[PDB]
Amino acid sequence: FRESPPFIKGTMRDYQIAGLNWLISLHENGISGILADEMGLGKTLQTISFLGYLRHIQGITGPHLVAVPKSTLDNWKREFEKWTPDVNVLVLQGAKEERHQLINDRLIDEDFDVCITSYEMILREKAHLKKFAWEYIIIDEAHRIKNEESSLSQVIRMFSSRNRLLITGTPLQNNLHELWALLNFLLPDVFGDSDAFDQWFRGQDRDQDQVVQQLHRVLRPFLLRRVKSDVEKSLLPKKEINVYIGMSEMQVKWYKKILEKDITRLLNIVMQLRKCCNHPYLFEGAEPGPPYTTDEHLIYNSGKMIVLDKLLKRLQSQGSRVLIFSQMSRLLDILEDYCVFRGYKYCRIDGGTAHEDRIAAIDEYNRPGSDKFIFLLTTRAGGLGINLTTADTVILYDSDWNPQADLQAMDRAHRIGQTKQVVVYRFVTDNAIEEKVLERAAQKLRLDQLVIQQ
Amino acid sequence: PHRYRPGTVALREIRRYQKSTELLIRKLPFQRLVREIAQDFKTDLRFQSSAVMALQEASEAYLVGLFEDTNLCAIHAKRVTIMPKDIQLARRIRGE
Amino acid sequence: PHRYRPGTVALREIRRYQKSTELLIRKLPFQRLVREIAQDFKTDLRFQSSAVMALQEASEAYLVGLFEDTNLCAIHAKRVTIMPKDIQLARRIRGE
Amino acid sequence: DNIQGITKPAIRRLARRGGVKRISGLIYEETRGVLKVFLENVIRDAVTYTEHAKRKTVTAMDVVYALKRQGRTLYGFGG
Amino acid sequence: AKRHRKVLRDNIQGITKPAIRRLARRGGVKRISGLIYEETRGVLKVFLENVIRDAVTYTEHAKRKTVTAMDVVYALKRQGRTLYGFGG
Amino acid sequence: KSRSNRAGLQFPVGRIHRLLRKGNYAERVGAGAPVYLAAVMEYLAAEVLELAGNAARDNKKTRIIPRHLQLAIRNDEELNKLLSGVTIAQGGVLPNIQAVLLPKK
Amino acid sequence: KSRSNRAGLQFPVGRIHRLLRKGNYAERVGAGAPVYLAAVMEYLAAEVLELAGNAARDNKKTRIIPRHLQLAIRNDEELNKLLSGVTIAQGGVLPNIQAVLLPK
Amino acid sequence: RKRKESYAIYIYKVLKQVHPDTGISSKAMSIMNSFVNDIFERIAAEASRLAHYNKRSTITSREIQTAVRLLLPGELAKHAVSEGTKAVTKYTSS
Amino acid sequence: RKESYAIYIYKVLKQVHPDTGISSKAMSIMNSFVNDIFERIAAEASRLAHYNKRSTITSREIQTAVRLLLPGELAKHAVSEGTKAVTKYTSS
DNA sequence: ATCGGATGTATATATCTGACACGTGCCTGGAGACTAGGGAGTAATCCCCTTGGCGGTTAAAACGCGGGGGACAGCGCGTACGTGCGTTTAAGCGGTGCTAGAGCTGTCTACGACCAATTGAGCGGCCTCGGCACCGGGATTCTCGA
DNA sequence: TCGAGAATCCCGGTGCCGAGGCCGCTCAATTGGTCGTAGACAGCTCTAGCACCGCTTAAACGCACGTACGCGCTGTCCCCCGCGTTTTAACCGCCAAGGGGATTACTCCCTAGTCTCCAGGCACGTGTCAGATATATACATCCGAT
Repeated sequence: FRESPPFIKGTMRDYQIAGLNWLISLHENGISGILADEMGLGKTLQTISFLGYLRHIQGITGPHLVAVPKSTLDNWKREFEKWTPDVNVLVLQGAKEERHQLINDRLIDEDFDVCITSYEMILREKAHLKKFAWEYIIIDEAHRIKNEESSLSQVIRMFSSRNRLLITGTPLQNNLHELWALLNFLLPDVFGDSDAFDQWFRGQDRDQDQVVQQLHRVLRPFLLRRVKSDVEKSLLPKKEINVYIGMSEMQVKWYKKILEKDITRLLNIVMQLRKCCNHPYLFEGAEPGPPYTTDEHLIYNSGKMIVLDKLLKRLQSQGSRVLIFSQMSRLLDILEDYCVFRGYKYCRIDGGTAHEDRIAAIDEYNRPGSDKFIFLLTTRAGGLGINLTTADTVILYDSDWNPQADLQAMDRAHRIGQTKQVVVYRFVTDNAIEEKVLERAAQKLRLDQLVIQQ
Repeated sequence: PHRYRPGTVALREIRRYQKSTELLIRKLPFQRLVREIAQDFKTDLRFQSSAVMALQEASEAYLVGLFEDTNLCAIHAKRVTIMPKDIQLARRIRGE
Repeated sequence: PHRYRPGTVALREIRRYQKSTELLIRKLPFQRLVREIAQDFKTDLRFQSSAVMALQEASEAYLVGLFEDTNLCAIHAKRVTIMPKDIQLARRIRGE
Repeated sequence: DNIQGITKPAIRRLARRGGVKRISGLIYEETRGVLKVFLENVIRDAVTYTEHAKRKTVTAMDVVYALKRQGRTLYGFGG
Repeated sequence: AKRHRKVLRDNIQGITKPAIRRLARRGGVKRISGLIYEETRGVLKVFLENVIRDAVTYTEHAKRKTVTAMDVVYALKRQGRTLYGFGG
Repeated sequence: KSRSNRAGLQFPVGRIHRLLRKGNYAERVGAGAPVYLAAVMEYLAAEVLELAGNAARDNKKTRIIPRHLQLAIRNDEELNKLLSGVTIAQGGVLPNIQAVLLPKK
Repeated sequence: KSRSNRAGLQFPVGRIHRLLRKGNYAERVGAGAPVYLAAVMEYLAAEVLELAGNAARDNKKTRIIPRHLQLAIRNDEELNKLLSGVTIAQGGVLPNIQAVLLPK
Repeated sequence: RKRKESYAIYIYKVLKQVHPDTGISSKAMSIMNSFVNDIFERIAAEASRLAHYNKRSTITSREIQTAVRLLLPGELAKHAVSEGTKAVTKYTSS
Repeated sequence: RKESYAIYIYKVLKQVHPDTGISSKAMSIMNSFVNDIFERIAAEASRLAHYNKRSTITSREIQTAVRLLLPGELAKHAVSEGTKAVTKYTSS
């Protein structure tokens, strides 16, 4: 079946024609195999050919639930409307006084096929979605369910179905528990083999190539992971360098005197080994003045900022646009008073940036000859999926605490249509907590690169 | 343009807040009022989350025990309004 | 025909009865008030004569402790006269 | 009977120590009604101690022991 | 100007104007004045200065750093305001 | 034959006579003394639960929840003086509108 | 070599160590627990007398009579809270007249 | 582990003797847990302050019968004496 | 016959005052005051040592029970008057 | 503002009386030297909270508002408490009998403390299935108006 | 004085998770038997309490008065309620760390038991002087007056 059926017009692409006949194999024997891919390869179009393909061929045409994030909820009602207009869609939104029209007169009358929903709408329709024998329930961006003490693990196992499908973009943490915890949801005949092949996974295998690379023939009908450089064969740059630097006397003495104070000031790594290590005077106890007038020797103090104290005379003239990811928006109020005070045209985003305020800045940040080059991101909201493709240089600050995040935060560089050279820096000092953290990021990444290798 | 007289909804809160025993004052800001005041007495304290409720179940039974004895001095002055002339009389006889 | 105004000798008892600590209420009739009330509880009782004083030193420190807290509800009503509208408020907040 | 014991002036010279200025007339039936009550939560706990110690003589330590209980501790007699 | 957490609010204002109405509505009062909402926010802070001080003193005594509800009830017992409903 | 069902009680006696000696309340505890205590323990817990059995049938419910005890103690007069300075967790309060805050007619 | 005088105090420790064993406070009392209690009781007992002693001459007498102890607990911001339930035999009260009963 | 020894059954046996078709919620179990203690640790610490007056040591069934007429105000002292002594003369004579 | 404190308080007076005599009934108050403070510290000391399931009154179970009872800037004084005596009763 | 009382404090011999003191046994503290039971002090294993970031929902909180019912000074007014003076009237003290009972003395049992066997009453788990919490929906009624 | 009209009550449904039953368990109550002793009842002493009776004068009572405050009624401003309107701040869920609170289980040491002195504290003997009555000294103080 290596064409598309005539309710899906428009010539679904060749890397997804091979994503359907290979997906027929998952329909047959019941395995709800995970389908992961790189961002932008149209995982939507591999799912509308799973809720309309059943109609003429398999003959079901029943209730189907799809759980997607709310930031992509605007996309899905359009994509069924693009390709297959015959279908029923039913999106969910509103307060009490405007939602229940879509629960009194649309759902319980069975007047729906595709019930596109939000994650918060599952927990407040946990009665009104139980009333259906669901057929194929697909959750996209499938990494919320890594925690089994959730209230989505212990909710979406309640109402049942024949088979399913999951879509993520990521195989998870190399402490291995988050692989099985989704597999305890893929098939309920896997938890009887998860901790029963438990000697067959835990040992750090010297024979990867003779156990782990031959473990896949059992597990290859469970997963997929693909790469954009085999669909364009032109996306050249992938570059990542970093330095090894050191602080100064206001947070070197206090690097090694607050341990006298401790061995508040509790949770020493967050409280006293990220604040007093990355960017300085986050307690207002390392102040020169109650006038606090912004000046040098208040950006000379940091080990990190003293690179930026010399970077943004180099970085301005090379021609880039600098995307700075960071943690901890309290710290961005220091970085925003590095470019207001020193005349660098800036923009910003955080978790408090409401959604129309977000895109109203991004569009002017994507004017072709614009002014404001520096855009303050944050790694936790810098993984949604948002159009930032007009920059070419990214400087993370800290350690990627969960190591896919800043490897997902590089997807604000190599999204579709980026023929520029991409340079991505990183800051890690010496003797700090963060090399062990970046050792912990070294170990959590040389074993799922393995999965891409194997 | 319907509207009750002033002196009406003030009764339909009394006969509703004297039946339901929900926690009145807000449970998350009352948590971080207790954690602040203890830091004048000893830094670096942790509370049991079923112990910060024990202040919320007891401080309300002190203020309601104050406002059920404040109003008896307000009505004694033959007005129907409490004032800090009444609170500073109510705490005088018991607990100054 | 000399006479002070009303509002004068009532002050020259206050500044004299707040200095001398003599026993105010009469010591022989207060003796036979205590001996009567105990006879509802047990007949044929004898008191130590330095124990009937222990009621007289303690009941006065309850009434003076009542009238120094009665007047704060009298002045609160913006008059300068106590009434049983005030005693029945004073005993309400502490000890009904 | 014997409630003529504490008189009208013997309440007046109490109320001067309490710092009031003009006594009404309705008080003289209320004050005897609140002095007869306080001798029925001390004497009732003085008879109970004296009956317990198997004595028919109410002593100066029982009344201080009774007044210790309800938060009116009396010094100057013993403890 | 933007670096600071400075120009924001306190935590003693954490109990607000309606949460002192709905306390007083339980108390059976009809019309609150407008002056009260600073007087009551004071006398609540004094009462928590005379319970937590008798709560940390027990918690330092066992050399724990965990103020349990047993410690809070045992503070409220001595000053005549015995709380039930938390074991003991 | 136990001791806690030898006098016909329903509280324990052997648990109480343990706690009158490890609670350091005296040096010598009489043998017939905690048996007299384990009736006054129960008569004060068969008085509250008697009046709590006139709140569930006064609010059309079956269980006893701590709003019932607050209505049980306060409408009484004799258990109110024993429990005068005594609170109850989530007990609320007795409903009482004072007799001058009414409307005009 | 007596026990109080080795502790540098005035109150007895040979008596307090008997009044902790025989009052059924606990089974075992510490070695130093009737020294540290014979000192906490020293300071408070000295505090009432000296603060009675400065006001032992407002009436220019030289015997403390029970009016003066009453003007030594009720004339203090902190010792009054320790004894705001108690009375004293023949203590009286302070001389005060409220601010509306006065002549004006 | 951690037996901790509440009164969770004995109260519930009293409920099956005065309203034998009701039930008690497990939150109100913890209140009546801490209402029999507040009678226990108020009578037992009353007889301790009463045997110490007369200078004896033996808490008998008369240093409790005196220590009940002090706490229980009115019409509970006139029953719990005659209810308690019912469960003493029925004790020793069997 | 009895026993009381009518010889020790007369010494503590004759430190802080050389000449002010003290009468009979005013010794009876100060007699029945340091029997109140003794039976308010220890009764709080005992119940504190029983909350923790121990058996021993010590100077760590008094010092905590003096910080509760003493209102404010008296426990700041009286701790400095107690621990001055332990460092002599032990160090001699 | 000034002159007639009515309140209060400086004072001297001049006494009673209680606080400060001296001389005696006896009763408890303390020196002593063992002896054990409490608890210090580590040492594994597990479970709840804290730091500072992201996502969304959604009833409350916050801000306007005109409006209306209470607070609050005036002013009349009228009994009702204070003040003071001849008249009774019970407290107070002062002896003086007269004996009940508080506190003790002195035997000697009746009764708790404690022991090791004893062996069920009461203890945390486990599964379950009525009570009550909730959401529509329509009857009942409570306070605004004519 | 009775119709519009919302709030509140009262029915019916659903469905969910706490409360009760039931099992296995283990260890604190329960007997029987020693052995010491505090309190129980008898027995004597003296002490403090009750009831008298007679005398002397502070102190209470009932008498006038007469002004001064408490309550009633007023207009008169103005301060908080009741309801529609913006945005915010609780409230869930989640994330990724690691650590401070609780049985085992071991083996020092500081508190109590016993026997034997002895010096410190304690009532009771004389035996003194610091308050307090007093009574005459001058001496500082709010209303009938202008």
